[PDB]
Formats: sequence, structure tokens, C-alpha cells
Amino acid sequence: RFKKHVVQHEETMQAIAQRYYGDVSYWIDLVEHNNLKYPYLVETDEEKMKDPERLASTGDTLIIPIESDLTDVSAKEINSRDKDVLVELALGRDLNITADEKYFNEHGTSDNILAFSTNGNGDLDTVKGIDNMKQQLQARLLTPRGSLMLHPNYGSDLHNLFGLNIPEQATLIEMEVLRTLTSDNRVKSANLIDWKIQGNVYSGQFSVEIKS
Amino acid sequence: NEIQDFPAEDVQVIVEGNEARISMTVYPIRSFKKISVSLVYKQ
Amino acid sequence: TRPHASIEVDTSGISEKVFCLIGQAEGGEPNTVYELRNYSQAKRLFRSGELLDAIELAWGSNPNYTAGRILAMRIEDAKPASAEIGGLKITSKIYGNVANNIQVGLEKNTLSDSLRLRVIFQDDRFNEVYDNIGNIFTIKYKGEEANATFSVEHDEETQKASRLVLKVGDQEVKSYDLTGGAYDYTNAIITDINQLPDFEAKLSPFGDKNLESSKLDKIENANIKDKAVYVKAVFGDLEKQTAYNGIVSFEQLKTIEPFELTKLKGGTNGEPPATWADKLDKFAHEGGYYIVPLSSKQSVHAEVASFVKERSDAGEPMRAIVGGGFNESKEQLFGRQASLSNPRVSLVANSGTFVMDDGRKNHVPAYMVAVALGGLASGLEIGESITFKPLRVSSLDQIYESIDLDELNENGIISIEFVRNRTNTFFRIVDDVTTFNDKSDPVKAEMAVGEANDFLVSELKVQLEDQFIGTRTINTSASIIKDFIQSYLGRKKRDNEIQDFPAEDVQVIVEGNEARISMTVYPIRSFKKISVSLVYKQ
Amino acid sequence: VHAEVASFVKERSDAGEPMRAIVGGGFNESKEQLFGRQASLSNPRVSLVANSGTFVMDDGRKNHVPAYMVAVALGGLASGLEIGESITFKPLRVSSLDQIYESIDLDELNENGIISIEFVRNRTNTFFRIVDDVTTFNDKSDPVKAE
Amino acid sequence: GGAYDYTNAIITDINQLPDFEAKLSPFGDKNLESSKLDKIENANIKDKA
Amino acid sequence: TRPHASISEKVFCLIGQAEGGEPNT
Amino acid sequence: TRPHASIEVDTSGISEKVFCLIGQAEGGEPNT
Repeated sequence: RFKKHVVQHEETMQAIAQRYYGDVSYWIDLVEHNNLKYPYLVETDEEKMKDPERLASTGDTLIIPIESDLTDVSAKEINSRDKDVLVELALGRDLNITADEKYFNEHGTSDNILAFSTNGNGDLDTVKGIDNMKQQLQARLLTPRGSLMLHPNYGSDLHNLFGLNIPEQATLIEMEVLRTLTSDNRVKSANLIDWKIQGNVYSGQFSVEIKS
Repeated sequence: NEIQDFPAEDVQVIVEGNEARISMTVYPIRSFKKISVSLVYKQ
Repeated sequence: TRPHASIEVDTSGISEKVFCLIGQAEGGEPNTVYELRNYSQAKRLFRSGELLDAIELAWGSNPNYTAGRILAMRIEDAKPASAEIGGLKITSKIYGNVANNIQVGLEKNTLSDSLRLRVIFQDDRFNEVYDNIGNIFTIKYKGEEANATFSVEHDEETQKASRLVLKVGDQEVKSYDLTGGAYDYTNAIITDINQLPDFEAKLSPFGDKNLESSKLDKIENANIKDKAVYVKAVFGDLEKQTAYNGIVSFEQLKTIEPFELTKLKGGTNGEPPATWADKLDKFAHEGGYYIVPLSSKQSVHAEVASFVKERSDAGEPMRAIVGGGFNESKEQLFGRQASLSNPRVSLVANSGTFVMDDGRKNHVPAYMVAVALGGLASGLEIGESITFKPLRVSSLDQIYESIDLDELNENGIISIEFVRNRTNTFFRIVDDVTTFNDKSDPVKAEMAVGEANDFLVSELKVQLEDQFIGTRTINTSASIIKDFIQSYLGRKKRDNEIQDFPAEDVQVIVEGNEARISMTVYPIRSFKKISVSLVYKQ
Repeated sequence: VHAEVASFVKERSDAGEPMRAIVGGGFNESKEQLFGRQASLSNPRVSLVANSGTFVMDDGRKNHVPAYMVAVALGGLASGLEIGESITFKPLRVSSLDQIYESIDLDELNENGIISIEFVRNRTNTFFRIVDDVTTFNDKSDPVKAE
Repeated sequence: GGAYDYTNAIITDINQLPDFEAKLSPFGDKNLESSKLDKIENANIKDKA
Repeated sequence: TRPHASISEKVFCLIGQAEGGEPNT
Repeated sequence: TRPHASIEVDTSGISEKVFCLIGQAEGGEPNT
């Protein structure tokens, strides 16, 4: 996996490699990972006009490998394709089934909710990257734990939790949400920011550390 | 644990001889009926 | 409705003080203040241009610190786009030129004897249709007289619905008042027809209409034995159909009539205003502290400066940070400083470039670097300085270097310095000096010291007020004032809001009509000179 | 009708019964329009209120309030306070108010006997307080009538 | 002498002959004793102030 | 002047030069 | 003053009972 960087004023190419790897000498590998010509960085943006794809300038974005994938030619090849789209390799692409967030949010835990839909024309709607991650948390959490017809212990116990509105029960809802969300490797961790018990409405908001 | 709370200061009482009258507030216990989660991203 | 659970993957945001921006942008209703708490709300209240790019910059100028809540105002007298087409006044909720792209049309359906409404607007990808406009409910009569009808009469004074009547031949079977009565919501008609023997009435299935009964239209003697005819009420159905959504509103001059899909007109941002003070007046009581105008014009800089001084005289301290032009010269800068040499103002020279989160490598004028700066300065804890803090600017269109960073700073003008590496963005801001001429006094001269003074002073004012200015009794002489003030100072030392104070150097004098106070405080402010010496024993 | 109330309070004073009236004026009144009321409402025991703002009413609605009703805010305050206590500098709990008048304006309205309102900034919170317990009366050396 | 010794009384009472107008200066307090005014005649008025 | 906040028994005598204050008082 | 650091390789290093000398030298204002 990788890190983003933003090129700064008169930024020395070797300073990038030092700043993230301690030794200077890995800049040969970094520029091969980013498919740069010899002018690795340039002050003037008009010079980029000549060879835009093979020439970077101030404020442009570069891809920094982690140390282990530094000398892997295959990673160099793939990292030469997915330039500023590399996120898509970790989070993935999947089919869209959230046809209207105005619909299922008002019906909640039930059968017969979500459905495939079509964006544009002819091509079936494929939802990707961060927008795949939105769906793959949302569609997971709405499913009850026992539900799915292979690999059980999917879903969540959330539908059980509509007990008495008293504080302990609210923390129990926090716990099942936390438990459900940290269950997928694409998220590092989760924690609660705030919660609000109305007379019969639970409201609470949670952070999640998506990777990259 | 049959009422959520009561603002004791709200209780207002009047007496009119051989009769009296009260006003009060109580926050009832209920089931939950809407659960709303907001889910937010980082870095 | 029924019990359920919801999960919104909120895109909001993709803390103590408040920050004020007045500038030019092409959306939002004019001459009213707004509080912005979320960038994703600013993209929806507003649309385009400096006021929004300023906010997108203010809440991102440092990777760890960021500005508080922002107060906004638009510096245009934008009209809303409108038209008179048919018998309807169509007016758009958008104010400005953008609203001219809106399209509205109407067509009548033969298969339901109703209108079909269409509204289109390009940049928000809005293009939706509402149908069966009217058709509010149907009646069929079921008795076996030859032919029965109903009627609905207006209030001729007001064109409001007055009665609904059922007629079998010449006999009034039943009637109901509609000028208010029992039947103010249509629901009670939907029972009180059905409950009779000879008639039944039923609703259309497309949503709950249940309109206010005064909105029906004048009809007389419509057959409802051979047919299950609609009651129409075509105008008031539009509110139930479209009021809560979208971009357009409708108002009546007259009869509603179909028309082709037609554009609006008159959406006009107008000339820019020749003066900003009249609109600057509105920030006077919204609770700001730091204010920046988004313009290089010298008249605006003088008006804002005089406005800040007027507020400071009236119990509300304020401070203005201002930039100028695209890469100004020393002669221009010292010309602006000499004309504007009052305190509570600070002038910024450079014009930078920022990587705007669209991927937009924006070259940005000086009055916008003042936003990026003012945003950072506003967000930090009280009493800290911008002194030697970094800024997330990409590159600079600049003249000034180390020797100039004596000249400009010494004359009270702020500028950003290039440091070649490791310090996050390679750029840090040299000082927090103000535009005031005399640098000897630090409260006037240096911004952070003033910003700590202004809130400390307000607290001493507010706490003295209810203890003494309330005039609860004269029988509390000056010795008690020393007790209260030393207690007050002892809290501030304990709370770190001051460095230290001498307790036995307080003098109080009183004459019953007025008390006089004297006190000394040792202030807290950022280091600025570090002289570290070396010695050795060889 | 303000003159009638002033006559009524004067008539009850002659009857030996103490009463006092608090009164407001229009929307967005200027200094001079208020001076015209002040001169025409000369006697003591009548208290003129200036500005017209907004209050958060029971509904949760942003109700617009004329000076005729802003007078009620001070009336409800002066009747709640202990006898002999000053109305000066107590909070007012006003959501928004046509209150551009500045510190020098407060001195001009106060000297002429017109009750004014002020914006005050705490450390971070803010609040609006009323700046003097003055009446519509002229004489500065007669606090029994001027206050 | 009398009620009109302070110009405030005239600033009020000109606006008790409401075909005319008088209005105050914005630039701070003045409260001038009217005996200190200076002699003037026949300035041409309707539109003008 | 509305109300606001704004922010030894052996007496000793002297007589000499000074660049200020009215003399003979 | 400009906000900055500074550094020195000092040379001025090379008890209570104060000590007095008087003699000839080609410097200093006299008698003091």
C-alpha cells in the first residue's frame, strides 16, 4: 500500500525520499514508481504542457510506496497504471444497490429494501472506491446477523436492541454499532463522538478510520 | 426506575380550604422506535 | 411513520471564536447574514466565486489547526429570476444570474383532465415532473332519480370556496359551508358525503392531499351519475405538489393556463456596490471578532478600518486583516499603510497559490491570503500568536526576501517567509505586527498581546459590573475592592491567563459617586528573541 | 393613548396611589422621533423604551416584536425584582434587536431620559443588558423623579 | 429666554410644524444653547437641506 | 454619563523649578 | 525587533572580598 504527497515550492526530489525513508538513495525507485522523466519536478507549470503525463510541477500529487513494495517490479508496473486512482485497488469496485437513500432510510430493518440501478445509459451502475466503502458498511449494518445464506455471522444484532429508552440500553446500541463496524478489515477502528436520546429517537454519531 | 426523571422544581401546589390542586411534569419511559446513526470518515 | 433504523454516511466536512467574511459570490439571498458550520453547507447556500473559495481556504490553511464557525455576507444586490407567464407569477428561490437557466412549462392531460408540470435547471441536474394537478377528489351519485349533479360556489368578495351543494334535480339533497366551519380540512367532506345514502366520494391514490377547503374552484351542476367526475381545485394543489422541494415558487396574479416550456428572466447580480459600509453595519451584533473584506479597493479598507474602531468604542473589540492587489510594490504598500496607520488593523503583502481541493492549482490574490491567515489566527487558543507558525500555501508570487523582511516588518506589514525544508510547507509567517505606527507599546503593536488583552479586559469589566456597578449599596468601601480584585487576579494567575501579578501594588480611591482603581499585571506573550550563549573551560 | 396612560398615572398619583407606566415607540425609530415622544410625554412615572427586536416565543418561532411589546420585557423585569432594586445592567434575553446605537448614542438617549439597550461581549458568550434606570424626567439633581 | 434656550427644543418643535423638517447631525452630541447661533437669512429651500 | 466601567500625618513641601503647571499655586 | 535567534563563541571567560589595583597603563580615563 501507499501514501499521497503534494509537491511544494522548488521541492527537491531527493527531499521527498529522505523525508519518508531516511536515506536519500531510494529516489531512483520512487521516480520509477511514478513514471517520471528526468525533469522530476519543475517550478514553471508551462513546462508541464509539453509532456503532462511524464512531467510533474508544484502542487501536483505523487505516489509514495511503503518500504516493502519499493523494489517490486510488479508493484512498480501497477503503480504506473493506477496513478491517483490507486485507492480503487484497496477499497474495490462493486455494484450499486442504493437506488435512493431517500427510500431505505425511512423503512429501516426489513426484507425487500435495496435494489440494483443504472447510472448513465446501458452500463450497469458500478460504485467504486470510497463510494463502495459507504455501501459496504451501510448494506452490512442493515442486515441482521443470522441472515445471509452463506458465511453466517454477517450482519448485526441491531434489530434486537429496541428496548427501554434508558441510558444503559443506549450504550448497548453503541456497542453493537462499534462491534459491527470494526468487523471488516478495511476499517482500522471506530469510536463514538456523541449521542442524543430524544423521547423515542436514538441519535448518535461515530468515526471510522477507513484505510487510505 | 419507572420514570426517566422529574423536574422537582416544576411541582406547583395550591390549597383552597377543604380542597387542593397540583401541577407537575414527568419524563415518561418509552421504548426506542427510531434509531439513527451518522457515520463519518477520517484522514 | 412506523418504527425503523437509519444510517446516513454524512458528507459533512468531506473551536471557540467566530470569523467574519464579506465578499463577492454568485448565490444566496442578499443583505442577510448566515452562520456556516459545515463546508458542505456552504456549497449549497452559495455556489461559486471568492466568498466560497475563501471559506474552502479558511477551514484548511493548516493540517492540525483550523478556523471556527464563519459568518458570511454577500456584497451584491442580486434580484431573483422571475417571469409572468400564464396567470402565474413564477419566482425562483435562487437570487442572481444563475437563476436565468431555469425552465418552467405546463401541459394538460386529456386522459385525466389535469395539468402536468415540469421544472428544469441545469447546474443542479434538476429535471422532474408533477402530474395529476387538481383531481383532488371524485364523486359518484348512486340514487335512481333521472340525473343528479353537484355545485361549488365561490365567495364573490374573495374568490374563495363558499359552499358545496348536492342537487338531485331541483332539490338540494345536502350542503356544506366552506368558508371555515366544520370542514376546514377536506377530510370531513370525505366522510360527510359517503355517510349519506345516495352519494359516495373517494380520493385519488397519489398521495395524501387533504387540502384546506377554501381552495376549491367555482363549478355548477356537474353530472355525476353517468360519470365519476373530479373536483378540480387546480391552483392550491400546486403547494402540496411542489412547495417543499426544488428551486421554483408560484404565486397568483385570474385563471391558470397551460404554456410552453419557457425560460425565466431578470436574474441579475447587478452592479457592484460603490460602498461597503451600509452592509458592513449588519455584523455589529452577530458576535464576530476577526473580519476580512474580500477586495483590494482602498475605499473598502478605509471603511472597514473605521468600522472596527467604531465597534471597539462601543464595548465590542474587533480586528481586521487586509491584503491588496496582485503582487504589490513597496511604494504601493507603504502608500496603503500610511493612509491606514491605525491599530486593530494588519496589512499582508504576498499573493500566493493554493492547491484547492478540486485539484485546482489556484493562483490567489493578497486579500485571500489574508483569509487564510485570519482563519488560522482565529482558530488558535487565546493568547497564542501566528508568530513562526506554518501555512499550507503551495507557492508565492513574491519579491520580498530576508532583508526586505526587515524593511516591511519594521514598518508594520506582515509577510510569509520561505524556509527550504522539513518545516511542513516550507513556509512560515514572520511576525504578528499591526499597522499602527509606534511599535514601542506591545498592546497596540503586536496582535497576539492585544487579542489576549481584549478578552481579559471584557471579563474584568463584566465581573466588576454586577458586583459594584449594580450599585447594590454604598456601604462597601475601597478596602473591599482590593479584596475582590486581588481575588480576581489570583484566579487569572492560577488559570495561566496572565504570567504573574504583584498583589501588594494595588491602589484604590473612592468618593462615593465614583471609584478609581490602579493595578499592575505582568503579561504573557510568545517568545521572539532567543539569545543562548556558550562558554567553556577549554 | 400614551398621553391617556400618562394622564391616568398622574390622576392615580393625585389620588395617593402609586403607579408607573413603561411605554415603547414604533419600529426603527430615530433619536428625534423619540425626542418628540419624550417632550410630549413629559411627566415623571412614565418610562419610554426605545428599540424593537425579536424574542424566542413559546412556539420556538422567531417572533418580531415592536417597542410596544419590548416595553413588556422591562415591565416583567421591574415587577419581578425586589423593591428598591435597580433595573440597571440586568440581562434582557433578546434574540435580535434593531440596536445599532453606540456608546455615545446611549449617553444622548440616557441624558434625554430614554431607556436604551446595549450589546456586551463576555469572554466568549454574549448578552444584552439595559444601561440605566432613568425615567422621562428632566432634572438631573432630583433622583426621586429621574430614577 | 425660556423653553427654547437649548436647540434640542427647536429640533423637536420644527417637527411639530410637519410641513417643514429638521434633523440632527450624525457626528456626535451637540446640545447647543440657542443664544450662541449666528444670524442668517433667506436660504432657498425645498429639495435642499 | 450613564453608569459604566472604564479601563502619613507629616505633610511635606517643595519649591523649585519645573517645566509645567501654573506658578503661584 | 525582528523575531529571530542568535549564537556566540564567547571570550569573556578567559569571591566576595573585593580587590584593588593602581598602576600605569596606556588606556582609560584618569582618576575614576
